[PDB]
Amino acid sequence: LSQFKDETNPLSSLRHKRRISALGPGGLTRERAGFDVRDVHRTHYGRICPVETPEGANIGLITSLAAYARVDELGFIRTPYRRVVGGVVTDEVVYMTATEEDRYTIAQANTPLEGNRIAAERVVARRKGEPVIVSPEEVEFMDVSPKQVFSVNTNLIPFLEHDDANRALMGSNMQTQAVPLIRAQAPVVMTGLEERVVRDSLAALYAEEDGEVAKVDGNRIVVRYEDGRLVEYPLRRFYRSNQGTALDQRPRVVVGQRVRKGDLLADGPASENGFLALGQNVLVAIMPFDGYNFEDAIVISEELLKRDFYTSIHIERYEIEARDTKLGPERITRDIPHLSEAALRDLDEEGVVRIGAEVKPGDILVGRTSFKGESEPTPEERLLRSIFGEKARDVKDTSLRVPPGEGGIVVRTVRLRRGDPGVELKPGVREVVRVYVAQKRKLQVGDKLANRHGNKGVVAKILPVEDMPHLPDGTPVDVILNPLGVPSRMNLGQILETHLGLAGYFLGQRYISPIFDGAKEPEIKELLAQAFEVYFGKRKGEGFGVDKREVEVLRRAEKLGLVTPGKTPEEQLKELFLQGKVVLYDGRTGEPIEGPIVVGQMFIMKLYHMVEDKMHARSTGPYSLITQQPLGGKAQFGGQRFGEMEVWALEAYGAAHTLQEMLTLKSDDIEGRNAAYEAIIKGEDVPEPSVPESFRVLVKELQALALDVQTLDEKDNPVDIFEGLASKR
Amino acid sequence: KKEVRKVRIALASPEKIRSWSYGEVEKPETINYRTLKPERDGLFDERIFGPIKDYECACGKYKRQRFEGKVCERCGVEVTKSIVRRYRMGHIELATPAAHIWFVKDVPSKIGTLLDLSATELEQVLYFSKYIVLDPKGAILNGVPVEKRQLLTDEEYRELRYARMGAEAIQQLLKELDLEALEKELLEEMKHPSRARRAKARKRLEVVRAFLDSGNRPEWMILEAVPVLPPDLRPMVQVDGGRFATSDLNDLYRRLINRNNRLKKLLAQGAPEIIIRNEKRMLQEAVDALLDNGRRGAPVTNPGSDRPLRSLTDILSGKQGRFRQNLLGKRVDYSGRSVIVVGPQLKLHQCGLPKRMALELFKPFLLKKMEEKGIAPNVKAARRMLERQRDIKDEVWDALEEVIHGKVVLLNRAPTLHRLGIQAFQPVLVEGQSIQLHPLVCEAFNADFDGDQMAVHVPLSSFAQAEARIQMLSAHNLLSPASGEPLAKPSRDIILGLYYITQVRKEKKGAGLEFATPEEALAAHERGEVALNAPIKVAGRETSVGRLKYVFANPDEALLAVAHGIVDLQDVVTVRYMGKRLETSPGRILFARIVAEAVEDEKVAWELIQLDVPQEKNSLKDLVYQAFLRLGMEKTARLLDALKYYGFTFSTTSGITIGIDDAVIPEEKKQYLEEADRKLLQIEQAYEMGFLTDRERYDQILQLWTETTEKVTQAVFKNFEENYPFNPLYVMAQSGARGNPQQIRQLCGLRGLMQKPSGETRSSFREGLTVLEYFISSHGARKGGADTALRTADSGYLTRKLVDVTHEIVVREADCGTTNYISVPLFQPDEVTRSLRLRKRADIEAGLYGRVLAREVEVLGVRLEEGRYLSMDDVHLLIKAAEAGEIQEVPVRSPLTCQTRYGVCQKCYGYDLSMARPVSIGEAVGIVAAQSIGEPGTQLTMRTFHTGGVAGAADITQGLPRVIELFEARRPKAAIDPHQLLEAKGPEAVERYLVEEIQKVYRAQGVKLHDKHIEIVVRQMMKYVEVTDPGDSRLLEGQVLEKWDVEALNERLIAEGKTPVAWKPLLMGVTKSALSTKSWLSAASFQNTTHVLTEAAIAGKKDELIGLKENVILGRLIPAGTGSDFVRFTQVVDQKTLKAIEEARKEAVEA
Amino acid sequence: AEPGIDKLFGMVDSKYRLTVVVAKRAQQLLRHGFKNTVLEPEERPKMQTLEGLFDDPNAVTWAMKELLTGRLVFGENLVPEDRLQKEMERLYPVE
DNA sequence: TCACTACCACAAGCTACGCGAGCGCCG
RNA sequence: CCAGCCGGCGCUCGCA
DNA sequence: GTAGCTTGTGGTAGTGA
Ligand SMILES: [Zn+2]
Ligand SMILES: [Zn+2]
Repeated sequence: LSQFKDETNPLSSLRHKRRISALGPGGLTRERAGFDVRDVHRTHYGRICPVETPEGANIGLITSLAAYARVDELGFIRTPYRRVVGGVVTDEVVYMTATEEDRYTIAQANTPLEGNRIAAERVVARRKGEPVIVSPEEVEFMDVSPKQVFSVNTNLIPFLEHDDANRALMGSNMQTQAVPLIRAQAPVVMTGLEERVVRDSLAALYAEEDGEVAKVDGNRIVVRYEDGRLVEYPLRRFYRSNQGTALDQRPRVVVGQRVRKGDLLADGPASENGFLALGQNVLVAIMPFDGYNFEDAIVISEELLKRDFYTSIHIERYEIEARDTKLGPERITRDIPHLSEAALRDLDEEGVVRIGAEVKPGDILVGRTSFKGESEPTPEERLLRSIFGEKARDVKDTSLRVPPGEGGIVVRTVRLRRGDPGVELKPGVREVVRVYVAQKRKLQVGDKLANRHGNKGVVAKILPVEDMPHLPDGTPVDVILNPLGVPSRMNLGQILETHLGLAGYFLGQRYISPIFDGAKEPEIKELLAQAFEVYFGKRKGEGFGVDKREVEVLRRAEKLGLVTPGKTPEEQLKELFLQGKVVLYDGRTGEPIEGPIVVGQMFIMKLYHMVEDKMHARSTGPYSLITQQPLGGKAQFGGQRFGEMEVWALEAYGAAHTLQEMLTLKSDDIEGRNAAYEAIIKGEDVPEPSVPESFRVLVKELQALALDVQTLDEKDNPVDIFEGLASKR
Repeated sequence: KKEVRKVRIALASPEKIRSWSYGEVEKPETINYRTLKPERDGLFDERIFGPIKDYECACGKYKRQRFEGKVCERCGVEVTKSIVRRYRMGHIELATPAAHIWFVKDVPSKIGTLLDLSATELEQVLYFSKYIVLDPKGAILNGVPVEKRQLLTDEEYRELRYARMGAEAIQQLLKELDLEALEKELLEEMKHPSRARRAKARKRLEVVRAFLDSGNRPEWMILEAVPVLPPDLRPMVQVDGGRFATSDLNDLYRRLINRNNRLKKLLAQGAPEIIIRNEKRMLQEAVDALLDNGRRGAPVTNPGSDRPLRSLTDILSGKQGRFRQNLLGKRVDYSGRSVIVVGPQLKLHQCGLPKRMALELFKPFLLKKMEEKGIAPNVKAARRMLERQRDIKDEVWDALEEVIHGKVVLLNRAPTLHRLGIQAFQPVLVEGQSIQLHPLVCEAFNADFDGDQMAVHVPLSSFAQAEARIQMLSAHNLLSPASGEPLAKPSRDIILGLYYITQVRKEKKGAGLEFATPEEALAAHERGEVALNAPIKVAGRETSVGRLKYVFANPDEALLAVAHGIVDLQDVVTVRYMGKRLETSPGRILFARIVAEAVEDEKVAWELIQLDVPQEKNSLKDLVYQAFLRLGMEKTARLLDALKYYGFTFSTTSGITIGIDDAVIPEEKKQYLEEADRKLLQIEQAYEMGFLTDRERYDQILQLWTETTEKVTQAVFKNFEENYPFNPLYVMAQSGARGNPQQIRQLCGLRGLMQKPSGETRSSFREGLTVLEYFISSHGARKGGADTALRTADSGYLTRKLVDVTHEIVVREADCGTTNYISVPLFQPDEVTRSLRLRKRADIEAGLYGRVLAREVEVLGVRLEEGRYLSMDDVHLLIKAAEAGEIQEVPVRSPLTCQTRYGVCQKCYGYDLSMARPVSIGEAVGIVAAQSIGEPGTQLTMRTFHTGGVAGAADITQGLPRVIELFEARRPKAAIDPHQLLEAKGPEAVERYLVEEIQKVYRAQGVKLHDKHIEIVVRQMMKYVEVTDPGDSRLLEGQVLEKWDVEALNERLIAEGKTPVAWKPLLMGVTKSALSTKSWLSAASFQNTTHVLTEAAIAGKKDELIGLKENVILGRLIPAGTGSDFVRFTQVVDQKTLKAIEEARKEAVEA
Repeated sequence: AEPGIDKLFGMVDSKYRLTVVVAKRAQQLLRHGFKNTVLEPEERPKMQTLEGLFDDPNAVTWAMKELLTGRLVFGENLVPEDRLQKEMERLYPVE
């Protein structure tokens, strides 16, 4: 039941903190029984978010709870409902138990009201998980707010009302995987909780009571409250999240500043201005390019990387120990026994790497030296030493190196010596060493991003702003989405965001659309009309009117039926601008793209690059003791699984030797893999496969069981698998 | 160095135990803490299992490879690696016998069945309890003469003295049994008495023969010596700080030593019966522990984790058992994986790969290449140079860039459903992380770009490198092994761009449209266009003004105006081609020219290029198909790469983007939602006075919203058809590109009305979908993700069975000469009353495409020779002819009737190899059919019933369930019972029902696969039959049919004495067909892995290795593919070596 | 794609057989030295850092081009099993 | 007659449950 | 040439 | 949990030494 804190981002940490599970002591629920349980039951109202659960084998069982849902005395998640006597509503509320809930007639909050008086006779209400249209007279209790039925996690999506529940989970789940960006900006559109989140979570730091500002260090901020008190508030400089993420608090206030009780002091890891901010709002073009935004493929502007827009600071806590072998305690020293001084530069401090140094895959992070043999010296390695320089330090190199993939800059180091001040030093362990290194994993092409709605995609190309699409006004887009991945998936909620974000750019402002009660289509056209004044009004006064390009498309647009023919292009454009689409020039050819293309400020996010992101490529390496199948982990990547699903595929094809190759020389065949390596090194042709181990070990298992498994030849007679290790004496 | 052609499971003789065994484990002394060395002769002593060190020994007399096969005169140690240890077994001399629980507790207790005692409870009763027996003779009484084989207790046995018991009791029994004697005894009991007692004797008789026949006699069933698994096998490691992990077998292997040793001391100390047994219970129980845990209670490791220590069974059977481990194979050395990202420029022939990865991959190939150049002196040197990323010189990148040459690799997607789930490409090194995949394959491996992760390997052997770039190279795998249909079909992206350009536009027709005749209609109606009255695309039949104003000579001519902004590609113009005055749009012709560009044969291009209509997914499907056919593989390839780029670039500029206003709402809904809401009250006010009831009020409301939803579905698409032919959301759905059909509106109904949690069933997504309206639909999207979840499990599982059975099925042949053909029906009887109808286009295509005629046929006027392979063009011919009324069925060769015992001929199968020409001999069809079947099975789309009244729309969909009940003989929930069907109409009939009764599904899901595959399978279900008139072996028996074609063929033909082998055809489910197969190598793989061998040991089964499953596990080259004896031997020669051997000939003339 | 893949196709009665051929051929080309060819003069395989494919880039790619010509011959049992490995090391030098 | 059971039915017993991937920790 | 990473728990993805 | 494959044995009408 208890797990690592998904501290991707304080929010991620906060949800990982609110989710409910099924599996457990075992007396409660087992794993293979759940069709009726995993169902989103009718009482799950305002108590359980029916969106929060994880997609996969373990679904419905694991699920975080609703907004206000709270446990009373004995685990009964009550949910609030305002009281109402007659046709009169109350500012009073009651947390009702699921049981007591069915007892009454509850109504939605969408319900019109004069402050305390209902407004419609035939108004909606829900009896016991049953939709019933009742009169204002039989009304006994109402929902507090639409937010109460979803999780905090889920309550964060703008136009959730226009998106499908299924892709909503993807939106909700993907939020727990966000990553703290150096530059964090709260969503161009919010629902109104991002403040609350950071507040209720301990992201940002708040002011206790009214007061004034004293010291504003990059490490500490001291204040003098109005009650004559003053405190020094230390700031978490740079700490390693359990997920290996950055944890800092960025002051945003100046010295000597009269502050209000509970005003943002320093921005938490991911708060723009005490507002939850993860990812940034980007200008985006909802159009298809060559193929770079294929099915869920995406296209980025080199312009975004220039202004370190999407950069993630990631911290991996590699770790190594100085074991005490009876062959001789593994020593820690800058002595790397065999080859260069070139690789001993950065390892300044005796054994220690200097902080603030650039580390690439393959470099030694920490030097370690144990002893060569198991217990005896070596006869072939003995004569070789004497030749060049018999006097060579017998200690072996078992030094922590930069695992292939990527390394960054060592920022912090920790070393625990003999005289334990007060630490639980495991037995045999002489001493330990932790190294924290981070890298501006610059949003590269391999990375993936997604909006709060569910659209998921991997960056296909990093176009130079030079030729990527640009507005009639020099300003170029940041990203280009593939429309295709939109009609199929059901979430017009994002289309409304790009549009609304559109206004905000030339209107320079943010907004807050509650869940079901947020903004509306007409209202949006309003602002657009107004934003069109910013875009073109400015363009008109700036000395010029329209381009021959803006008209070619206008011709095509009128023919389209997007614009009512017969209007002055000035008017036509406005009408087309209100449609959420504007004209865009190719930038590569500068020829406009026949047909207006909607665009907008879409708030999108970067997604977790597990060490599963940083690729795994293996040639040769470790194998399993029992099964002689290859594996990795620390340094050696670790092989990939072939699975039968795949076997069969090859089985479909006539890949006989290709299949032979896999089962053997490539995985289990010992003398095959061995001699194989020797073969390719020679540029020769692989010998013929010997018996795989998983097989040999298998027979013996069988033989261990009374079962006797014997190999046979053409004419039913013995053959020998065990090359000669089965015969006695 | 030969090849193992047969595997054999047989019981083990005590001596054979001694045989595999090296020394005897006699004490539970693993390893003593102070010394990480094996304690004593314990379970880890190296004598008993193997050299604790490489080639090295104990004290150190001999230490290298020079003397690998000699032992040290002082302490005995021959050495290879430590493998020897993980190889060698051990044996424990048990005090008093005990027996394998596998045979004792197997449903048909293989021991209680054989020995007639209460097949079940009595076993339990004395085996783990107290009851003694008498050996040969015992002259004195108890009340009745010596019980030659009956049992007595120690009490009326103790009295006597002044015999053996437990498992020591049945030990004697088995020995004194003269199989023969009792064989004669049951043969009689079987046929004479009635079914009651005759029935038992019968099943009871299989076990016996089993022993005798095979020889391997049954006396070994009891245990007195236990084989010890090598050491290395069950781990004994150093976790951390001092922690140690050891395979649980050791916790039980110790539980066992203690008691046996405890017993040797107990029996040698004093013998108080009570406690003697108390421990024999614990003994025999610990026995079962390591063999099988759970079959009887479950032993736990002391307080820390109440987890049943994994037993031998659990190790062999299961989803991740041992067979599970092997049958599927698990970890390559040269592998890798990373995220995917599109490669537009990428040609099918190649694929983009991050250098950095490559680096590690072709490490060896590179290394060698290093020394080859001046970059590195020696190997070790080259490695050190690469040990770090900042040590790399730019020159290295050249060498690597060099070793890869044309060398190619394979790409695997997440779920590997079919052969295309993996393909070979020409890696073109690249910077960064992600991996560039070509897009049209996205459909092959069901994969979109939303985070998709896949794998990759390298054809090391030049032999293995060969096949890859050859038969695995994607470019050569265009068609679908499922449907002769291509699988490189343009996708949602390209196609979108391709449709844009070729669509024709129609605008306004307010004034005259009949230029068809008037010349004043040419002048006047031409000035009206110049004006504002007549548009450029008016609905005039002879030619709208668009054609009149502009006329183009040469092709180029026309395109020059477009760019000049005089004409748009979607305009109806008039242009002349190589020989015709044609009236068509700029886009339609452009498409034509491009066609001619990719491939030079300009004339053969337009032959299949109907540029009448806007290019849709099927028209392109039909063209790609064509191309591949007419022109040839590689040439049809240079094509795909072309369309790709253009449908890509065409998409960019098309300027299509979804807008909120784009999702346009019909003005219509308000009226119809009103005309329907008014009828709801006519039916609700129906409720007040009892014209109806409860059941009927519910059904009529269902039909109201079932007919009204289909009504709003036509309207949105009709409006887009007449008013907005070019809507991003519309044009998207119509093109193969992207969209949904039942789904959009169906989706709307779903959000508006979704069924309740159980199943008992106003807003759009454009307009606010109300609060509750969103929670109601949640129940379904909730059930949908769960249903599909179990569906993937059953699909791979189903398919797992497909392979379990059709693996062995391959094309090793010479036209199976048995010409017993199947007749393919063209007309279907009952869809209403009694009527005759022409089956569907598709279905029929699916039944006859690329097949083999059993006999000649003269239809409409052409002569269809016997044996010819009919192409789709021919398959169409018949249609037109049946339409005529000259033909009703079709004599066709098929596997169901192919002769070839194990395998099928090239004639019984057909056309479609990945290519279109006849299938090449040595093709693993058993698999290809299995995949092409199991890949579609997962998605498991919607199933339900939808019924209307007056408009009258009834929809019919069903789930995998049936598919299951089908492949597995079963008794459907409500359906035609096969067992009865066969009885009624016989084989050729059931055969036919199955197949057709299985096709209905996919037909109902949009999926399109050929019947071949299914046949394959079903024939496999009917490869066994029962008996009725004996010859060699007794009647009632289920066995291999063809194998009977063998014995019968010889009982009449060769050896005289016509002993009619009256048999009875037997039906078996896919499951049960695999379960019981000749080879057990395949059977041991699935099910318990218990019974499988249990049965195959008794009978020293000589598993003739034919088939892949069995031969794969061995890691032996596949009996097929390249291992097909047909081709596995083939020599190549240069004309220079020919005359050479010819001279080895000319020199033979002596003196 | 690959040159005249269709040409080659029709040349065989069975696909999987084709594979066997080339393979055992490029195996020969390597083993007994790489000068064991039959079409090097004028037109021949080629690479581009320089034009050195002429020596030993991809064997199978060569066997392709050769096989695309009517030079070689393939039969179930054309020349006595072991008598072939003896006469192939006698006339081709490369090492 | 005497008598042994013979043969239908229903409860009761084991085996599946896609493919791959990573991350912290547990003895 | 020797080691931590056996297994597993729990968690995320791709394919709707 | 869920369906389902198979065995095994006890419960309710026959029938011949
Ligand atoms: Zn010695
Ligand atoms: Zn046949």
